[PDB]
Amino acid sequence: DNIQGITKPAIRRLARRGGVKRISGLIYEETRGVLKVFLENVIRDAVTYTEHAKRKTVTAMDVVYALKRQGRTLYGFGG
Amino acid sequence: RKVLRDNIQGITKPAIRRLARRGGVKRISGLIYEETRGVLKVFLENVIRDAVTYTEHAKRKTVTAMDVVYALKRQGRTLYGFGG
Amino acid sequence: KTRSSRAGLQFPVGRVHRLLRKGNYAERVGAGAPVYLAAVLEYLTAEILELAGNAARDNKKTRIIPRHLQLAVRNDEELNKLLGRVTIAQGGVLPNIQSVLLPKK
Amino acid sequence: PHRYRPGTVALREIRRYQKSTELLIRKLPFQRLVREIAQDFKTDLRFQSSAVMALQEASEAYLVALFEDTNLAAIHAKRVTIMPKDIQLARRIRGER
Amino acid sequence: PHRYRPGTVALREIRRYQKSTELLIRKLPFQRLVREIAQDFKTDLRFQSSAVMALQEASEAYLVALFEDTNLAAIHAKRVTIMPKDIQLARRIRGERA
Amino acid sequence: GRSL
Amino acid sequence: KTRKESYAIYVYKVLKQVHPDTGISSKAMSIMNSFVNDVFERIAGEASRLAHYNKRSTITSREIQTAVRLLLPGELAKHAVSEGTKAVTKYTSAK
DNA sequence: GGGAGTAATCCCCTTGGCGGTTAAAACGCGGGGGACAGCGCGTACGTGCGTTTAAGCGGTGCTAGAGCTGTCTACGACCAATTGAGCGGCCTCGGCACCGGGATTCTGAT
DNA sequence: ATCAGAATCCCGGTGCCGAGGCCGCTCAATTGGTCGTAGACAGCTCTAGCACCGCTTAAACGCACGTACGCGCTGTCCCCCGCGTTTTAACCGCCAAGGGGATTACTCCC
Repeated sequence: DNIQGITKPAIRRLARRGGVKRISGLIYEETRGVLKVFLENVIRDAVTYTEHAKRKTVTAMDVVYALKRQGRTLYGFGG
Repeated sequence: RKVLRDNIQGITKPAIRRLARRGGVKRISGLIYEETRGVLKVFLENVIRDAVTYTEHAKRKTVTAMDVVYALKRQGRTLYGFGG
Repeated sequence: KTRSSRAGLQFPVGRVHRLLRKGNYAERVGAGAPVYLAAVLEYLTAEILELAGNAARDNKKTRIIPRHLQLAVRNDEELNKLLGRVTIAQGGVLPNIQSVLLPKK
Repeated sequence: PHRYRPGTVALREIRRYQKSTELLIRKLPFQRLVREIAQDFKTDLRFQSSAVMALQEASEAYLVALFEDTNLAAIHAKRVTIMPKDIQLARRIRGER
Repeated sequence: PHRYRPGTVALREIRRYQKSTELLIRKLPFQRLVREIAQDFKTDLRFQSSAVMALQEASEAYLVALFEDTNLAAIHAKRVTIMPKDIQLARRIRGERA
Repeated sequence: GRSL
Repeated sequence: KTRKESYAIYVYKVLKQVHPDTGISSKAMSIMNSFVNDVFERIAGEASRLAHYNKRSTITSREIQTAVRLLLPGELAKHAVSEGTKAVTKYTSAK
């Protein structure tokens, strides 16, 4: 599964940026699950805007309007 | 035609306990009481400031239930039945 | 001539007025509304760019980059409260280690 | 005669006040607090009776919800007693200032 | 031989990755994940590269923020080590899990 | 203070 | 090519007031353009509701001023209201 | 009376494959120190109840002001003609990115 | 305390490709005008919010008691870190090609 492409050291680096000094070995499967649930919710919205435009290509603006609807505004991608 | 002070102490210790008990709190350290008063006062300050702003914009002198509902809606803490 | 030059603003009063109309925010838009809103957007722009310019100087840079915008926003109390739900691309995070984690010896 | 041990009626109170929907703060003390706060924002305001009740319903709902999050923080510390650091954690993790 | 004590390099990693702004997940693994998830919603969707980059910025910003709350939840339990219960508490108090 |  | 408008030139004009020797990257410029668009939508969207709640058809500068005091915190609102009031004062004083 | 369904066209961009390299990931290993289970105690929380406070009820008075209706006109929407501000594109060069060298400052063992 | 080792930092040299300036053109700001209705505002009225009294007793308070749980310390076990080695595939420069985003016209429906 492609979720396993979110490798352990990558999750550790995110935790290091998050200021985490010591990481239990169970955190990795938790973080994959949380990320997968997060992406599913945002992509569902972005696909909705894409289908409402009857487009086949999901655009960056479809994602920004998803993230803003999710209450999670992102600056820098033209929205 | 009056000025008010220290009314935050009117939020009694057993009243705070009752709210905590409804919140499922089994046991309450006595430092919670002054902490909860501060938290409540901050919450009320934010809501009332907005409700007064809505009241002043409407040029009213009476703060209405609608001004409170809108002030709460601004927080995402929308309160139902009082109107919309 | 143009309303921005009448208002003493850099920001485009006429374009703000156009956007207020076409956004359908109300059935009509009063002539003072775009002048006031342009002045507010100009102020907030100046407020961030002032702080980001200082953050750039602290990094010896001459060009503001998203690092400096994130530093400017998150180090400023009101701007962090205004942008609390905003994520800035390539911004990073503030340097912050919880004191219990430091190697006390 | 009978004499409860500490924390035995706390469960009875937790049941009673969850089942009871009634407002738990005394109405008139809260009303004076609201007016005291409002007096900073505008002198000689008036409040509709329903407006003060709206504020109290929201305030009790807010505090009850925060005490639930506070209780989780205490349980996470493996404590029964809630403490100010538990409120401060709950507020911080909510992102309140 | 020379050897750093446990946690000495973790602190250097914290300092390093809080200085930098680079995206910490590798792009191709994340992109294949995005396509895998998207394929459940509509067959043969296409993505602008800026859309995948936008999803990555949002995902890393979200996870970094969650780890900060997780770190506080661990420290609150007097622990140094973050654990699933710390993530679950953070998620619960955030209201992401009802 | 603040700008402007 | 299709034409896309943005705030880029005005942010740059303001930048050359606050820090004449400083520049801005196109990514940072994209963020600043996003910021202005977002804050515009908040104030206009609030002022719309303030108009609607008063059953009034017009968004005036008074609707903007209350929306600014509702949205912006602390001193940032106070300064913003000061700049907005000065601008409208100067504008209405123009010939 | 103009929104938008839609059909035909361009060519940007997106997917996809491949070959080199080598940065990053996967794995094993040793052991430091962290998690956490026990236990002890003392302080501070809960339950009791006699005393005190003032919240609540009801009643009554009044007048501030919310709300409603009528009239006017200042204001903003629509319009046509005019203009230059703002855009796309082209180009230039120096700020930033990188290498590499030496300085020095942290780390921890002796 | 002192020292050796690793790491990070500061500094100088090279260079490239992104930011700033300039151009020119086109479409959107704006100028001047008419129109007509939003709302300013003035006047009325009668709701309900504020004030006060005063009686009742629900709730708050304070002081005693004791016991339960906060947390301080300690011991042990095993989980994570650091890092040396092997393996993987991320990256990216290139190239292929064709889907469909976007733009046009045509027209008929609401």
